[PDB]
Parts: sequence; C-alpha cells; structure tokens
Amino acid sequence: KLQQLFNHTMFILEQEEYQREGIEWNFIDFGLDLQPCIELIERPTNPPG
Amino acid sequence: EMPPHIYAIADTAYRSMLQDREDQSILCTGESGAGKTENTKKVIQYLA
Amino acid sequence: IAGASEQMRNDLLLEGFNNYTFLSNGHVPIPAQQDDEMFQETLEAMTIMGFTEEEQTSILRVVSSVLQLGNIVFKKERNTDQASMPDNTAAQKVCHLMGINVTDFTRSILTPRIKVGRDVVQKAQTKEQADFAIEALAKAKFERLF
Amino acid sequence: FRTVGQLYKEQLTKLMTTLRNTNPNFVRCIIPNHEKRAGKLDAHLVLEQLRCNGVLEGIRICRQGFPNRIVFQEFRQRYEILAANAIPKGFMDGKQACILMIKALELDPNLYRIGQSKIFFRTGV
Repeated sequence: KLQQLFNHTMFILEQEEYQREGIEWNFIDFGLDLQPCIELIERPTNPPG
Repeated sequence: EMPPHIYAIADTAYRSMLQDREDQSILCTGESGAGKTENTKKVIQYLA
Repeated sequence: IAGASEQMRNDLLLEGFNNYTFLSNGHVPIPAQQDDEMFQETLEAMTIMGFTEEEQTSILRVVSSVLQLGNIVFKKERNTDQASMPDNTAAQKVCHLMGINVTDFTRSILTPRIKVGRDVVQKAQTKEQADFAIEALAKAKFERLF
Repeated sequence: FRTVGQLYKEQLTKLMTTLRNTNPNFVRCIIPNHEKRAGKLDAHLVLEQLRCNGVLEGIRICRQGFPNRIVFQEFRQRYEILAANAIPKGFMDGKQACILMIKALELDPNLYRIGQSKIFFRTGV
C-alpha cells in the first residue's frame, strides 16, 4: 500500500504537471503502477482481490 | 555541508516546515530486518 | 503615477498610465483639477498635519501595490483546469510594497494549505478560484489602508 | 460499514491520504542478505528489491525533471540585498527582472526552469 503511494506521487502526477506548465519536457511512462498486486489484494469492485 | 546520513532528513523536516511550510512527514520502507524501527527512534532523540 | 519624482518613481514602482488594468476607462481626466499637481499638493498637506518623513512614502506605497495587483492574470491552463499565474512583477511590485512573504503569497494564492473541518487541507486552486480571491486581496488592502 | 481488512485499509488511509497531503520523506531501507549476517551482500537480492522498491525508475524521473516547484518572487526579494546594483532605474516583467539579478548571480538556464507560474527547481538549487 505504501508502495503505490510512492508511485502515484513520483511518476504519474509529476509528469501530468510537466505537460501543464508549458515547460519543455516530453512524457515517459515507466510501467510503475504496482496497483496490479495491490488490486490483487485490495481492489473492491471489478474482479476483486 | 553534511554527507548522506539520517540527521539530514531530520533537520530537513524541522527546517522546511518553517520555510516552505509544507507539513512534513517521514516514512521508512523495505523488508524485514532492513532497519526501520530504529530509524524512527533516532528522530525522537533529535527533536527532544 | 503623475507627480512621481524619478527616485520614488522607480522606488514606489511606477509604470505609466494604463499599465494597471484595474484602472479602467484608461485615464479619465477631471475638469479644472489636474491630478499631476494635486499629487504634490497632498504631499505638502501631509507635512502640515505631521505625516512623517518616511510615512508619506509608505501610504503612497500601499496605494501603489493596490494599483499593482491587477497584472496578476490567470490563463486557463486546461489540463488541470486548476490554472496558475505567468508574470511575477504582477506579484513582485505588489509584494515589495507589501513585504509579506513572497514565496508564500503566490503559494497561498495558488495552493491554499487551508482548513476543512479543523485541520490542514491542501488544494490547488482553479483559474477561476485564483482570479477571484487575488481580486479581493487587491481591493481589501486599500480598505485596510484607509 | 467497515471490516478489519477495510478498517486497516482505512487506518492506513487516515495515514495514506493525509500522508498524500504531507511531504513523504521516505527512508528506504534495503536488505543485503536473508542470512542475518555481517558483511553479506547479495546483489541479485538487492536488484530484486530495487525492482520491488521501484528504484531505477524513481531515479529515472528525478534525474530528468525538477523536484521542487515555486514561482519567481522567491527570486526577486530574498536576494536584492545580495546584489544591490542588479535591477537599476526602471522595471519590466518579473521573469526578465529577476533574470537580471539571476545572471548577476550566474543562475543557470537549466538549474531553474522559469515556467509559466513556477520556477521548477532541480535538486539543490
């Protein structure tokens, strides 16, 4: 659970803001949504864990 | 002015809070034995 | 803006007529009074009442930071919608006549580390939320002044 | 309404979502061996825990961008004292005016990122 906090703070939301500001930086994805193991335990709806 | 070691994170919490004024937190991660319990207690020594 | 002497014209941070957006109808003239000299007059009148050697320029500054706030333009940054502020002299010339905290003016004016319930709550402000609040700040400083 | 599983997702949310709204200074502890030993590293156990902790990519973002983020007024005020001559008679845009004292204190065109609102600041700056 702490581990998907880390990811969302430090990959996704970051580069979203990088699009925003007009600042030169092109988007990279890292494949670091670890949510699939965390889903596999914690995900209430959809196929549950 | 102080090389990579814990009391730098500990000041940076107390300092930043009075500066950028984000409310600051400290979270220690990694598997069993790794060293987390103890890098928590040392911070209570620091602030006291 | 008119009776500025060149020292406090660059100290109390004076650009010319219509460099303030919150002065509308451009500069409307008045009949039989010319704002130019009326500046110089009121400054005398201060010294007669005993408005202090520095204080005179301080009243004039609070005024001019109010004059200043309306350069703070919020453009719809349309990938949060929670959009923020391009120029800084917009805030700068404001906050050198304010002397509040420069970091924290805009960091408040964009992220209210505010209060929901009875604790600290963060939010980014929208274009819309940011404009309206800063506007209130502009005007409210002149009231506090009076 | 709630269970243990849920309660402990939620207790960890009383934590995790106010943590979300605080600064996560992380003290990321790394195991060298499972043999309780002095000395013993295993580089593949560590490389497993690097992929696990999401290290190489946590480093790959923070090499690239700019961790901090604030506007250009934190430039103009706190340092006018540092360089009394910098803005002379007359003033312009906040970005360009701070850029005066910026170059008069040699501040680097990629150490900062003078953006739209924010100076994105790299490590250190």
